[PDB]
Amino acid sequence: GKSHGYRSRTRYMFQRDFRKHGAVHLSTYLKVYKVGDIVDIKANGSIQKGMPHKFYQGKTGVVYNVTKSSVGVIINKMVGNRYLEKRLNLRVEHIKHSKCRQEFLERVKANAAKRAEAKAQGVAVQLKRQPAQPRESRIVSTEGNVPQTLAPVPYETFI
Amino acid sequence: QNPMRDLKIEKLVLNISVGESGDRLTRASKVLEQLSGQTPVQSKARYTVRTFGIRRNEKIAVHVTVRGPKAEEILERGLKVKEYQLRDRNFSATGNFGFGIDEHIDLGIKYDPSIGIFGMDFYVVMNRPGARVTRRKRCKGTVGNSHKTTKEDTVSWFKQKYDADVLDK
Amino acid sequence: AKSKNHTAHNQTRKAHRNGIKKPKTYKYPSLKGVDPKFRRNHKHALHGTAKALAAAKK
Amino acid sequence: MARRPARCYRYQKNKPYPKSRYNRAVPDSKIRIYDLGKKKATVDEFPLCVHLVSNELEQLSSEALEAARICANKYITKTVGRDAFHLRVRVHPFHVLRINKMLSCAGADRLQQGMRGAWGKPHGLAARVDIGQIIFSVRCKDVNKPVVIEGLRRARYKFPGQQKIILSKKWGFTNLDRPEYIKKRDAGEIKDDGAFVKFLSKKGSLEKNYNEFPEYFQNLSA
Amino acid sequence: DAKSSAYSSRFQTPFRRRREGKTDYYQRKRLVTQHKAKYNTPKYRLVVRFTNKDIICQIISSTITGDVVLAAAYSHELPRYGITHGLTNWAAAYATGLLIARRTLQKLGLDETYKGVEEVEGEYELTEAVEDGPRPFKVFLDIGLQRTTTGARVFGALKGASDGGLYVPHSENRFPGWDFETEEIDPELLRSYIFGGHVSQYMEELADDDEERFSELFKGYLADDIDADSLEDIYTSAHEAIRADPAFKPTEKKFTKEQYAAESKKYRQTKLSKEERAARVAAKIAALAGQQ
RNA sequence: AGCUCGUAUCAGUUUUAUGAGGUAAAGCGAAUGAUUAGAGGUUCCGGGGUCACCUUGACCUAUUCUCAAACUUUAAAUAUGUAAGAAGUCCUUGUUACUUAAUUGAACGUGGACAUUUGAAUGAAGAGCUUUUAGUGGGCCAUUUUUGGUAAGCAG
RNA sequence: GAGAACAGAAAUCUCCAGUAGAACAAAAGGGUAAAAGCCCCCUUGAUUUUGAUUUUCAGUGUGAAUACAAACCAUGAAAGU
RNA sequence: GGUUGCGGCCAUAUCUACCAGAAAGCACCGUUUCCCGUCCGAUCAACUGUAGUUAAGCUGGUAAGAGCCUGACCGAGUAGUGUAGUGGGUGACCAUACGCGAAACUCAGGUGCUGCAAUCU
Repeated sequence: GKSHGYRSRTRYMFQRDFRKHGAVHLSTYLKVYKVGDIVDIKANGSIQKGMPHKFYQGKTGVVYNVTKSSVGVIINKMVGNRYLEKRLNLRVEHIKHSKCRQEFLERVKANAAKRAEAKAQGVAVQLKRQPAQPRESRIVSTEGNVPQTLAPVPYETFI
Repeated sequence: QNPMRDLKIEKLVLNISVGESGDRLTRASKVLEQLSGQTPVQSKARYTVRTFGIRRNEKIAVHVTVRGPKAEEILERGLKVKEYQLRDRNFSATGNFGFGIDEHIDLGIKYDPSIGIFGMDFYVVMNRPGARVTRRKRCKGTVGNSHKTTKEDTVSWFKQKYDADVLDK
Repeated sequence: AKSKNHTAHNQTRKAHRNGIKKPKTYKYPSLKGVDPKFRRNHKHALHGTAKALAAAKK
Repeated sequence: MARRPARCYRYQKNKPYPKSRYNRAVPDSKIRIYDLGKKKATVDEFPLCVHLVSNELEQLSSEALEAARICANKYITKTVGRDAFHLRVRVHPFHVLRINKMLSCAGADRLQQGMRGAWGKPHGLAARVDIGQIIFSVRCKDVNKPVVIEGLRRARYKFPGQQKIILSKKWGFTNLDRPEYIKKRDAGEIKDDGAFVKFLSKKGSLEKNYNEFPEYFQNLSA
Repeated sequence: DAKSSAYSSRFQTPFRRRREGKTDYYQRKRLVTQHKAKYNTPKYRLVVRFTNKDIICQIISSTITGDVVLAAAYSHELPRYGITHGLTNWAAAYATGLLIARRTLQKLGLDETYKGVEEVEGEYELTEAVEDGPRPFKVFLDIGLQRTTTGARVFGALKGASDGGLYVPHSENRFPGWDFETEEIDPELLRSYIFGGHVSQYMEELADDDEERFSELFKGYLADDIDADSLEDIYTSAHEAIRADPAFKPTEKKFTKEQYAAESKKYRQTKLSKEERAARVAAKIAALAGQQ
């Protein structure tokens, strides 16, 4: 009979990183997880209790619950024709803050500072992000940087 | 050279390997008991060998360790029949050294009745003060190259004491 | 006789015809499975909050 | 059982299937000796290095390697004697081929099921090679070059597909080009090791480097 | 010996403090982990350990960048309160427990509340919470790598912190005077050890038995010309002095910071630069090839 | 069949940032498993030959050659999770029978400021929701990945 | 590996190296070094009321497991488990 | 700036040989009445910092050191790969167009940084 057990096909998912076996460092317990923070799931092989399913490895969702030694994480799971609120009860070893919040929050603070300065001097400080616009015209000069030719080289076997 | 970089006799282990268990085992235990002033421990067989009349966990040995003045005096007493000399062999590469006497019960004490006969191995654990650095719990360090004990160091020390020589053969 | 076993063909197109839809998250989501110790604190807290606000507004 | 035509096992259709604890009941490879000729000759004795390189990506059967080795040894040896060359069969027979044993007797359709449980039993060994990989590598004195290339041309006839005779720019079986290996050997940072050489690195404990290569330090100092 | 490069390449070092053996990371994990629904409430540790000719007791809080201390005490501050010799004994442990407890309660503004017990009778008594007021300041004992045994110096500091108005959660099983034929501590034995009973009785015993040991040992006591019976008086005096002003008057720092740093530097070695390394290896290779 | 609204809580999409993976590859002077060839070195755990007598049987050290679906330090492409705000941020003070040593925090808030862009691009064809019911539940092929097989207009 | 009478390849003991090449009931995988391994002490939480959640999935059941709460406990010096 | 206590990152910290360490600190070290534990005060427990020491530990420095980490227009835009073709070839596979883009290697560099508290010629 074909096996679809809880930790099927998990030969490499829970491999502790090379030269990173043993007890995990203590910042993972010393972090704080308030409700509404969005965190990803990097399962830890060493700790057994609270292990997620292999499907949630690498996913990311908000924390809906904070517990004695664990948090409750909401993940969207694509099954059938629509997503579902999968609610995990994860020991705090297998989670860690997703830095997307950190970058978004610091961009929000910087944007608010930009809005304040525009509220004082220099309006239209271009609040939105702008993608990598095409490079505007430039002069490329030729002192010491004389154009030296490059010719295609003959095929040498080198075997 | 240095007041406390010289070798010392931490512990002398005395071993009596009894063939079987029982009254003979108790005899070895009692005799080594009055010899060392302390009760030895029973060394249960590790695995059954099937050729020695010995099954695992069958109490086939009796050994005790001695440290301090008791160890010093009992080493003197051991060598008093070893002729205060040994061989180039019997010296371990780590510094320790040993020798097995064939009898003590009438050799050093009165041969009482109901004791039988017994021979024992002396094995001197020979090193220098400061080796607690590897056996203590907190900050369990490791000794350095110089503080290590070698066979040439131990043979020099064994010349310096006991009026001893090496390579009896 | 021999009937075929499994096939994912056309299933993604079936899933994308009516379109895979988000669950439409709401303000004040369901307080299900959140810590009960926190739940009943929240209970007494909201009771008191509505009391204080309405009493202040008279 | 009669050996199958190699036209069945020409290509690298299946995954590598090596002799392991999962692939237990396997025969042994036909080819056993991989270095031939004066195999203990020092590196400078045989400067020239020639290669018989496959130009495609197929499976070379172990016994085919063995037979081509036989013929390549034969021509070169009877042309320039026993010890004018050293040949090395680079590829190795690790792939274990499978045959689905069958019965072709009278009315075997009864006693045989055909394709039910058609996992084949090990048939033999073959060596997987890709494009550009070297099959044969012969080293010899430069004057031996016509002899070794004609021997390699005779060895090529035992291999399916297209192979080529490439006169490597390297010095023997080494990983250095000829003119700059000449500089290295003259500078003296090369120590023979029975058949090959040891190279002096710019990195390493200088006492160990002095133990192995005094000649380099003397040649620089003088 | 002669470790292979593969081993030294796949060798996973333990955490530095475990490499040096100072910290037990397994127990530290559960010492610093917090009920996650207590988001930013630190788990304060009463870390009391013993380096010879010293005692080191402190209150520590766990932060991401490191452990930040609330208030600390050491042996060499006891002489201010009078305890001159035996600045690492069991009674010294209890005394510095009182000191650090009153010190941290003073720091966080809980002097009048949680006075602890003045006439300590060696009775296991956690500081009871004040009626209609804040609960007592709760800190968690951290012995460290050292073993727990009945009647240990670490648990002397346990009793000191407990009696200094600082609630530590603990049990009396390992206080001295714990029988096993009965589950009751000996309050007399505990209280007597508190004032140096295990030291004073050995004072009088050595004085009766001989004079050579009583003089070679406790020679610092012989300098003060103090017998056994004055130890309890001086400990009571030191306890009251601790209870009076645990203000932590620091040292004078004579020969101050610049002199310290420059003097340490003047004898401190330095790492030779790359040019020095290349020139010295050039000299070494030339010397080794100098027709050797 | 509609219903509630009227340009959105959106997207088989992308960018920025951020993860996650262990395939392709690469690797064995890296672990485990294989492997070809030698070079230099052993205890009275055998020299097999004169009882420590060159004397061969190992093991290690530096190498060299080729590998691995059920090996791997490393590691792509593609595919994939998330976020890119008004359901947010910031300030102050309000409830808690939770938490705190606490008049601490957590949660939920009160009041106050948040247009040029309310915070990436592109599109939005209206968006969201409910009920109900039919047929279907024998599949087939093509490029690419790939399993068994010699291979198949073969089977998966 | 080096040693110690009987005692040799294997009996017991000592020291040294030992990133784990061992052990954890049972297949394989993963994981674990002051421990998840061996020894010693104490126990029964292998208990009750349920409810929620993950996997198989129709987000049904059964099975398995996770995280709590309300109790009562065990252990520990305690956090904690 | 050194040391101690608690640590954060978890080898740029490890490992192997050699050396140095002013003051403080640490350690070794001294002794067993009680607490405590063993066969052994060796570990642990108690007491003194009293007899001394840097011998060791610890710290640090040295090594054309192994390792570890970083970087390179170093290998190499190579291998691989998404997409496309009524492209080549019989095929194995390959060349191209638009993209992404390694690893081993070669070399250069580096060998702990730091937080809180305390203390020191």
